[PDB]
Amino acid sequence: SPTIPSRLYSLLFRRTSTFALTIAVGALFFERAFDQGADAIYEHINEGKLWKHIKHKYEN
Amino acid sequence: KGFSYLVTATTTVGVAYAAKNVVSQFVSSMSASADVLAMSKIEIKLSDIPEGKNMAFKWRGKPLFVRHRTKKEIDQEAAVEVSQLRDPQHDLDRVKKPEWVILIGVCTHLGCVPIANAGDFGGYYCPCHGSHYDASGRIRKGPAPLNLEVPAYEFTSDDVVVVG
Amino acid sequence: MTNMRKTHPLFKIINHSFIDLPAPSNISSWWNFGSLLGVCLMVQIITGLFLAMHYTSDTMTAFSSVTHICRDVNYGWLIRYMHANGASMFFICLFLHVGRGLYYGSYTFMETWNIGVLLLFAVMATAFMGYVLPWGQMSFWGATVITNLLSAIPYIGTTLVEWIWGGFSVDKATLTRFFAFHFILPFIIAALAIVHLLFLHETGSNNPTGLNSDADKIPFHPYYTIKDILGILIMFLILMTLVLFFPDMLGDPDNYMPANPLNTPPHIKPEWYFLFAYAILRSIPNKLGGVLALILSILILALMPFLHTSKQRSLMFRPITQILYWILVANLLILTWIGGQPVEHPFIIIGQLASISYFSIILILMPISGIIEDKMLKLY
Amino acid sequence: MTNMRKTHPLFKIINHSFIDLPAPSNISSWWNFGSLLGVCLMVQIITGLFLAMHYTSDTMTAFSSVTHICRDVNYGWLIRYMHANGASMFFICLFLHVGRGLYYGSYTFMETWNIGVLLLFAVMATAFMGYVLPWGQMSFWGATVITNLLSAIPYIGTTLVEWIWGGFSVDKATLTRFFAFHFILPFIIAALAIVHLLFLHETGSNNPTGLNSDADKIPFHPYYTIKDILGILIMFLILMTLVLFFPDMLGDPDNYMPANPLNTPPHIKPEWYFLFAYAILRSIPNKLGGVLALILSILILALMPFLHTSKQRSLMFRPITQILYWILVANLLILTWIGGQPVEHPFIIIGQLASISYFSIILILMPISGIIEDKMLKLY
Amino acid sequence: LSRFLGPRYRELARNWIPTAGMWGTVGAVGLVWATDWRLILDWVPYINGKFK
Amino acid sequence: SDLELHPPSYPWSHRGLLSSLDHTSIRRGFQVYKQVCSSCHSMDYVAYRHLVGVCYTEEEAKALAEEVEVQDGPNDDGEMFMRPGKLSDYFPKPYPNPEAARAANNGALPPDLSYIVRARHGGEDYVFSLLTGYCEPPTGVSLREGLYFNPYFPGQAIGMAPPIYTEVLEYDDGTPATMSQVAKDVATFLRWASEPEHDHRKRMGLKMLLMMGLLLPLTYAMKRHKWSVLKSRKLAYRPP
Amino acid sequence: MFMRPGKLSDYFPKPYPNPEAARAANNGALPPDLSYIVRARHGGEDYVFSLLTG
Amino acid sequence: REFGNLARIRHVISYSLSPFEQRAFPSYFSKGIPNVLRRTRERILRVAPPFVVVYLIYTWGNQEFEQSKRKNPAMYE
Ligand SMILES: CCCCCCCCCCCCCCCCCC(=O)OC[C@H](COP(=O)(O)OCCN)OC(=O)CCCCCCCCCCCCCCCCC
Ligand code: HEC
Ligand code: HEM
Ligand code: HEM
Ligand code: HEM
Ligand code: HEM
Ligand code: FES
Repeated sequence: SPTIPSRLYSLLFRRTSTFALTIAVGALFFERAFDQGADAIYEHINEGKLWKHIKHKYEN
Repeated sequence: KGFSYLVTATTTVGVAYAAKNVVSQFVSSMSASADVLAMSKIEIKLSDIPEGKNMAFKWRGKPLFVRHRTKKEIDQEAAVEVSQLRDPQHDLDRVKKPEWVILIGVCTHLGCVPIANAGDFGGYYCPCHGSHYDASGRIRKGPAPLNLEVPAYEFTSDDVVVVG
Repeated sequence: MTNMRKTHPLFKIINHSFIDLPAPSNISSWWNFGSLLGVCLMVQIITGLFLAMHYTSDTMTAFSSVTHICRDVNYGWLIRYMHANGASMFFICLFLHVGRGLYYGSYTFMETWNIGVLLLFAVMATAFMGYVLPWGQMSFWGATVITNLLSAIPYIGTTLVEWIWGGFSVDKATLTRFFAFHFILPFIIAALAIVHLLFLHETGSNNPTGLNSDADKIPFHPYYTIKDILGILIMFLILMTLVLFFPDMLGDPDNYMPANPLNTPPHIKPEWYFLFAYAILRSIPNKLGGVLALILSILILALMPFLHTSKQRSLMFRPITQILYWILVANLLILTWIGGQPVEHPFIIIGQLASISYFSIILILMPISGIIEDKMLKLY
Repeated sequence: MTNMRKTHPLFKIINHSFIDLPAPSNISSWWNFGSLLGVCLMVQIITGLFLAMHYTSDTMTAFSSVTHICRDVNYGWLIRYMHANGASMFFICLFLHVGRGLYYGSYTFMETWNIGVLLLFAVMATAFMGYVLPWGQMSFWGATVITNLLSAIPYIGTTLVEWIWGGFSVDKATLTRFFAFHFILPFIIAALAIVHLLFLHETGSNNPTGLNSDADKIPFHPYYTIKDILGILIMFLILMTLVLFFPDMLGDPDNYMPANPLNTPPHIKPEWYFLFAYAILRSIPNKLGGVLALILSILILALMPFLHTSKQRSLMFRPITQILYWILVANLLILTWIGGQPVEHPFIIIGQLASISYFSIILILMPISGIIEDKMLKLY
Repeated sequence: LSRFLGPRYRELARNWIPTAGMWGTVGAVGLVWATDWRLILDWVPYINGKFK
Repeated sequence: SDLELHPPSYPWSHRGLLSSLDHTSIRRGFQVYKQVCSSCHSMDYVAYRHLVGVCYTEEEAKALAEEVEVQDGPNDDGEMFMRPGKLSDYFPKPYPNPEAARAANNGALPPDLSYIVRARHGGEDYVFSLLTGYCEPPTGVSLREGLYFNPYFPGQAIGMAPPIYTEVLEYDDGTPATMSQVAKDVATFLRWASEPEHDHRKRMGLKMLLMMGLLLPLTYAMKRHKWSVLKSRKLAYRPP
Repeated sequence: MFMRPGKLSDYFPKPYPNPEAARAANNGALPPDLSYIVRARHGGEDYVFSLLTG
Repeated sequence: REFGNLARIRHVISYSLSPFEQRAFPSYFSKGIPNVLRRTRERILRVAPPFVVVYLIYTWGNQEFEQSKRKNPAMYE
């Protein structure tokens, strides 16, 4: 069983075009993942204080 | 090599993400501000428009002509065919309210504002390159490529019109 | 002891670029216009620095500040008219620079020519926003016209014009950002001019004969220093006779009114150096076609070095292309006059024929005529 | 086939300057501050370009324009605080640059050092006028105080002050002209930085040992490329942790009030580098003497290349002069604190002792320490 | 013109087709990631969540 | 006198580096400003469009915009006239010029309460201490009419009547309207008015901290990787 | 606001406070500011003379 | 590129005089007017006729515009 860094180098990290392709795909997916995680950390820290936390008693 | 290039790939993903965000910060900073988005909704036109007259106001930052139309003007607009102009359009499909017509006064050749109450068709006469327009803004005699845009308005109670 | 002029680093750079530069001994007065352009840039930098020293960029106070410069500031009217006529004569010398480039075969310097094309785009954009700056009637309406011209692009154009506007029309944000852009862009022009001169010094300078000037050269000092000084003084005679005797034949009277969005001028034109591009875009009856016509017409300058199908460099031994080149200059004058006049009969068909002849000459007729002259002189 | 990097002229210049530059392999983290200064200069240029894209210089609308930037412009608060904290970071890296030169004997490169001193003066003027620009209480009153400092000069002081003011007070002409000067002067800083880098590139960089670095020399790429990338990242960390958590710890509270000419603040404090200059100003109790003290306190950096009497270039191997140098940094800090504090007991006598100790320790004591070290090393 | 019309240049071009296509794919995904292109980013399942 | 009293460091709910503002307290302080502090002080830079998305909903902010009246015009005769305000308008000024404020408030000009937290030393701590620190003057000093003693105000004599007390206004959420609660609410609302970018800025800072704590080890790893050629390099001198 | 005899630094007083009241009082047409009418009309002083005497 | 060497020249002799010993305007008119007239003869037929066509169709365009301004009597009844 090949190691996963060896598999990563053989499939994606060898050719520079595939390197840039996986860089961009990882950029998109990682931007989504950290946007979700960072906002979730923020509202968990600031639960009960934000406007969307207190919003539900004023629309309806 | 996979471990080293994995470190390089993750840090250049982080750098590209940060660069994308800061360039978007700059581009959104050069975009429209909160105040000019706030005055993107025009004020109330009320019922100060005279009979058969037009008024030019600042709606969405641009010149908007709100003009009162008569029964003869409505009959002429109905008698004007749809496909007889440069583009297929009708006055009934253009303006819901036949008494008052609200349009964005920007011509379709160089983006000038036409002079109201002028022209041989009874509408407007934009003199930058000589385009005449009817009561609905249809191009009959002129070099304008398209027709005059009609803004998407809303009508509250009879003294209140919300245009934006 | 040592030679300070060629051993001190800044001094040896200045000596190797401007003092002991091997220049062709036979270049005519048409070669002065590069230094004329540089001194134009310096003069406009200084005069505009004084204008922005006494100028405020706000739609309520732009015209008020212009009036304050004209009347209250000591010689502020002189600085303002010096800036305006300097921009106009800067475009005159730009057109003569470009004409020298097409005539004497200077487009064989590929990188220098491309840097010049980028400089031309930069200076037209810079002077466009400078004409936007005083917030006149025709100024504001020309700003709207050129922004809609950029908005002619499909699916990108409306977002791009709302981004350039900073809103939905030319307003305070547009005027302030245009003030910032007009301030910054001449320094980018200066940096690109440094790149221009670096490429030119790498590739050497051209002579009117289009031949190898390496057999007979003279140092740039004192010959071309005193020659370009004579050019600078003739420059200043023309510039100040425009400033002090006839200040308003190059400007527009409609620029001397406050910018009224409600009122539209009956005859709208850009300033005289945009007139040929405005004429060809008015000739082509399509927004997308017109804007592509304008951009490609300026880009024929950069596309031109690939059209050199003659074994003779300059036109100075090529009389058929001399006739075609002067027809091209005549057609440019026709396009300027057509952009000046409005849209009636027969200005539409005259401008259409002028644009068609312009494109057909500069793409088709010059290379075919060059092939004809090669067969005439029996090159093959 | 040829090497484009070593053949194309722009690429040749970039290769000989930033890519294949022979750099010493042992330069410490203190040598990243030149690249940090360049990066902060680019950041300041871009950020101020956006600020002036959204900024109008007029006494009625300057504070309203800054407030509109901070409130209604999308991320204009980030732009404005980035500009202010980037100016602070620029001065931090600039003082560390100067301290690196002082401690490692880089002032023996006399032309590069003098160009750096001119750069330091230009950065002082730029930051002073930029702090005048938001039209706060501190802006107006610091402008009046420093202009009266200029007025301390005999027989021409009043005339030059009324010329600089554009009138008889800090007013609309002063604000607009300071906007023009503050926008334009960083481009002169960039040109002088190009001259700075050229004068350095003549002779190569310096090592912390102060020895000849030609023994062990490495290319600038990729070693110092990635080292400067890491330094840029750390500088961005400190800069935007200031911006996003403590944006006002280096600013002033009452600067956020509109500038009232009739009302006066209880205390006068510019930024901390000008607090150093202000303490040196007010140590000596006469106007012309204090002005000459401030000017001389900046020109002693240029004077110090003539004050190097030791036979060893760097302070790496001279421990007494290290003690003197850190005493110098100590009363830099003390003078900054005194300039922060108001002028009462005991801050008056502490500032006087600090200033006289500063001038003595730079003028007369370091050459004595160097000659004592040479005597102790049997070099004399 | 006729300089780049031959079997050697054709086989060089055919060797460089996958690399040029990969670089075009990189440019396309970088363009849509930088500009946040809705018409392409309303199809990938995860990134669909943030637009809502 | 020449002395000044430094206000203490109150433990605010937004004192932490990643702690946002309490928007219920912000809207309560907005009510406190509206029927308490708007009679004298002005806010030239905070608008109902800023109130949307932080304090109230769009409809509620709009409704409190028509509850005031705004000068506008010109009409067809070229005259100014009253119109109901909307979300685009700013907060209404109590006086047209500062000289009217000087005439009405006995020569004392109330400064703009739009940058007062960023303008006073201490900020919301200063505002809270100034509002809660009203007390009788010590024996010996005397103040004329319209002047009141305050330890935190520089000069110790402020021209301000005690603005808030217990049950000065009625809240909407049923919070007890004691004087300390009213002072805390108006202090945090003034903090939001002086810095509307607080919560967004702190979210930006948290994102920046996480990405730089990820990027510094990785960039340091690249630097040590590229420099490992030199840092493990070995030298030898072999003279004849 | 009060009344005051104007000194040298004051400009010429406007006959109308805002241009729309001028439009109302002058039967629709707005009298333009004649501080740049010569530089703002094609002909200048010739146009002004011909307009007044024509 | 540098002034020391640019090209190979053999057997070429150049004679030059001092500017303070020769005149600055030697026969400026008598040998100057025939020279500029000869240059005009050489390059007058390739430059002037295009601008003649410019002037001709300039006048033609002005005349057609003014004629379009002028009405016609096709409206008698
Ligand atoms: C003679 C000391 C002997 C010490 C022996 C220690 C053990 C040695 C054997 C074991 C080795 C231990 C490690 C050695 C490290 C390097 C050597 C070292 O530290 O030497 C001591 C050091 C340098 O000694 P040296 O420079 O010869 O001292 C001359 C006195 N000026 O000198 C020092 O550290 C002393 C520094 C004293 C500085 C006093 C400064 C007072 C004034 C500060 C004013 C600052 C400004 C204030 C404001 C002024 C205006 C108001
Ligand atoms: C009319 C009686 C007012 C009421 C109601 C409020 N304020 Fe007051 N403010 C008023 C005056 C006349 C002054 C100036 C008085 C002086 O001596 O200068 C002020 C000033 C302030 C200040 C600034 C204090 C400083 O040290 O600069 C603050 C912080 C302040 N006012 C706060 C404040 C708040 C939060 C209020 C609502 C509860 C409020 N004031 C009401 C007049 C009046
Ligand atoms: C906008 C500012 C410009 C500046 C400051 C500038 C500067 C100069 C200077 C000083 C010269 C040397 C003088 C000479 O050789 O005649 C020169 C020559 C040249 N310029 Fe420009 N130029 C500018 C624009 C342009 C443009 C718009 C073009 C072409 C479209 C161009 C193309 C050239 C070429 C090809 C040469 C070489 C001519 C020769 O060697 O004979 N430049 N330029
Ligand atoms: C550092 C350089 C420059 C600065 C600071 C500057 C500044 C200004 C300012 C403040 C104005 C407004 C004053 C007015 O409109 O009369 C202006 C106008 C103008 N500028 Fe510049 N300018 C600079 C360079 C240039 C250049 C390089 C050009 C042309 C390529 C140019 C062309 C113009 C034009 C045409 C106007 C319009 C003037 C008018 O129509 O009356 N400027 N400039
Ligand atoms: C104000 C903007 C400045 C910029 C943009 C700048 C730029 C630079 C750069 C990029 C370097 C190369 C990096 C390095 O050698 O560490 C450098 C080095 C140097 N700078 Fe500066 N500098 C500035 C100010 C100064 C000042 C204020 C001084 C001295 C008072 C100075 C004196 C020097 C010296 C002597 C060196 C040579 C360092 C060595 O030999 O190792 N520069 N500068
Ligand atoms: C091309 C370069 C620059 C431009 C266009 C520019 C422009 C501006 C503008 C428009 C402002 C007022 C906006 C505001 O304060 O809210 C400003 C403020 C300021 N600028 Fe610059 N600037 C430039 C470079 C610099 C540099 C190089 C420095 C310092 C070394 C600097 C230091 C400052 C400071 C300290 C302020 C005041 C910030 C505050 O009061 O909090 N600027 N600048
Ligand atoms: S822009 Fe309306 S007729 Fe041309």
